[PDB]
Amino acid sequence: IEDLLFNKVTLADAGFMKQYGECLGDINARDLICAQKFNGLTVLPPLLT
Amino acid sequence: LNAPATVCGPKLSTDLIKNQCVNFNFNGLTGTGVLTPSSKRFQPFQQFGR
Repeated sequence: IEDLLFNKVTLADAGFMKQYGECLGDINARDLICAQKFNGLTVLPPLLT
Repeated sequence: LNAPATVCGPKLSTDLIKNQCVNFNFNGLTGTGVLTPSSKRFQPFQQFGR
């Protein structure tokens, strides 16, 4: 039931690490997380996984 | 700083530098950053992109 619950909310982050070379390549895709990270806005991970 | 230009001032040029943070002066547009080859296609009347 927890699997069915976790497959029903689409999380925006899906991992809290975005490397510099990953945003530097694929620059034609206007990714929103790269654009947030290039202007000083970051999301921190929760303490409990 | 909005259009292609053909009347410039007396300033020497420099070779390109890729994949390194530099100061740049493109046609009087100054800044700091890293230059990378692009796959965008520009029309003949276009010079910059935002």
